[PDB]
Amino acid sequence: GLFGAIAGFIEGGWQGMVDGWYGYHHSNDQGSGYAADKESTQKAFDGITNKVNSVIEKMNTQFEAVGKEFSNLERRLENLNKKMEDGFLDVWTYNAELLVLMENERTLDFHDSNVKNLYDKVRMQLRDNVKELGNGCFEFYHKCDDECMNSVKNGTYDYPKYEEESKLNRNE
Amino acid sequence: GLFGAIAGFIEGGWQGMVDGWYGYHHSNDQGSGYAADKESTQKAFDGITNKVNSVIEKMNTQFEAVGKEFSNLERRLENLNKKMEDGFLDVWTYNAELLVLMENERTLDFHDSNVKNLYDKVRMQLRDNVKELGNGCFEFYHKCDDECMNSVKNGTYDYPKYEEESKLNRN
Amino acid sequence: GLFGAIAGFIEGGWQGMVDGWYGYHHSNDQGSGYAADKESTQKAFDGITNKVNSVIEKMNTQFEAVGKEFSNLERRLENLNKKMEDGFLDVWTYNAELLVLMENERTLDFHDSNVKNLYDKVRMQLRDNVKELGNGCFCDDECMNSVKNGTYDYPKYEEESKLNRNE
Amino acid sequence: PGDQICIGYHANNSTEKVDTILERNVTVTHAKDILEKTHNGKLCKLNGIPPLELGDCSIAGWLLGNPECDRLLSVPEWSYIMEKENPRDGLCYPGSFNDYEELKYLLSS
Amino acid sequence: NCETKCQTPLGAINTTLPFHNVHPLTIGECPRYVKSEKLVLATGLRNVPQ
Ligand SMILES: *[C@@H]1O[C@H](CO)[C@@H](O)[C@H](O)[C@H]1NC(C)=O
Repeated sequence: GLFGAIAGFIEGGWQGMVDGWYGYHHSNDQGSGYAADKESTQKAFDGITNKVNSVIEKMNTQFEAVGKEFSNLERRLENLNKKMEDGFLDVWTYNAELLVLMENERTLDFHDSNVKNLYDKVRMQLRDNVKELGNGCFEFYHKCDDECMNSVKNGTYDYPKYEEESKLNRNE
Repeated sequence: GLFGAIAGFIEGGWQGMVDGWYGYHHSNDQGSGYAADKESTQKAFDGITNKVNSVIEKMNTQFEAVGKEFSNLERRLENLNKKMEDGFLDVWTYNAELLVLMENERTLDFHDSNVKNLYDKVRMQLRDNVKELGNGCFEFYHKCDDECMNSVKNGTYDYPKYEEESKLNRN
Repeated sequence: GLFGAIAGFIEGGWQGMVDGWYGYHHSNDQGSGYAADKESTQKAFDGITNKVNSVIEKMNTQFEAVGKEFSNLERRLENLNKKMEDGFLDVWTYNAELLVLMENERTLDFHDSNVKNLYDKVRMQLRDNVKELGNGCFCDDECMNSVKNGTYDYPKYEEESKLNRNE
Repeated sequence: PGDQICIGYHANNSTEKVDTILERNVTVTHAKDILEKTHNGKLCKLNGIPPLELGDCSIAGWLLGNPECDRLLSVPEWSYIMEKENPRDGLCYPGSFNDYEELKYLLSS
Repeated sequence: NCETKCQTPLGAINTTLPFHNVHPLTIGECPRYVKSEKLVLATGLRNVPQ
């Protein structure tokens, strides 16, 4: 991508991830499951709706088309009219097409950056208690129950609690 | 936000940091110190001013509508005039506003990128003589003076000086 | 600049790197070697050519100028012709100028992000078998030329490099 | 523990909200209004030279010389003209002015 | 008894902003009229409290 997360170090996404746009896949001693993240999904939803609402509001019930008729000695004036309506037709088309292309691209990248930002947040939370596999997964140096997992997902990972255990497992 | 420094891993701002936009806070023995980076803040000022100057320089044409008056027998002409003035009006409104929206985004993202890049400059300079806590601070594995600090903030850090020392204190 | 690689942690360019835009420099025993990455440099080319083709294809929804003439008794009408043509002249100028600028900026950061993603690819590949110097630098003309096509057996060199690391 | 360096950015007391495409009401350190919405409400001179105040006279009323517009019999440079909407004093003797809107245009140069 | 370089029907204008929203019918050297209530340009960063 541009942030290199989507179709980058994380090669493809999860058809089993359905409850949101971004999130987790854990596999510990208890369970094994996909679970989407609340905050990053809501924030991106909030973002994109604001984006599309800010698209349907910027070209709105104004620039009109009264028709006009002209004689056969008003050929200049007739043309002048054509060139003006076509002119502004061309302009608004170009504006709309460009708008769509640009905002698309920025949308894609927005997701990309969003994902990375998630990975980076969990990463810099876990530190060296875990192993960076390079695939967008972390291999725990300790044991993480359906609880230590929930302590990661909501940004409440106690590093010092599992610090020494992961250490003893790491130097070995 | 997009680069995730601002309102991200560096959770909040520094109301005491007021000599610039970005910068440092060293907390050694000799003292503490909010102290702004020079290079990054300057470059960020130069970019932004360059930007708004490039915004006021883009919508500066003229002159008048020359203002015309029409008969009760030329009402298509009068409307054509009207349609073309409102027409241009709407175009220049959209253009001005969208430009505003877009360059606002890109501006905030620019600060974000700026901060991150800085933190990445410091991190890749220090290397493993420190603990990347991830609140946006570093914890040293050695003694860093108002002299070793004020050597990091100007790009110069003898890694293999403190290498063995920090390797020892690390283990 | 925005991604921090170009004129950033990779301080400067390589005037001998001339088989592509980006790429590597390996320096083991067997030799040295400026050697451009393929994938990333090809993908940049496609996206840049796709962009300028996408700019030439957007200002061709065009025109042929029918040029009118008016008496000394139709002056408002002449001005209305004038003002219209000048008005659209100004609009297409703006769009054109503005597009150039913005797509200039985005091209630059596109390269930046390209290079940084490359470096991040090699970095998350090697893992801790190397020193991440942070000048943008970090094995046979065979182990090298294995990394530069995405293939690197980490648990091969794992125990050897763990050894040489600690002494 | 640690000797320690930190990386951070400015914040302040600024309540100046701006908008972007993704967001609204976004509070920032530094902004710049680039759209003027204030005048004085007075009608002034312009590059020093004062406009031509027609008052209760129309352009014909002036150009012909309706006696109620006798002030206008001699007139210095103007920078622009201020004519009212339906000026009282125009064609005293009633009638018509041919191609008036084009004369009215000619005066604008 | 005043003075200006930009002149609306409703008032007169000193500014160096690149836009106004007063009246379209201006005379003299003026900023570009727009139908906007606001145009605010972010120059600084986000104000996030600690
Ligand atoms: C914000 O800070 C400035 C000084 O930098 C001060 O002048 C102002 O009073 C402060 N705002 C308020 C209302 O506290």
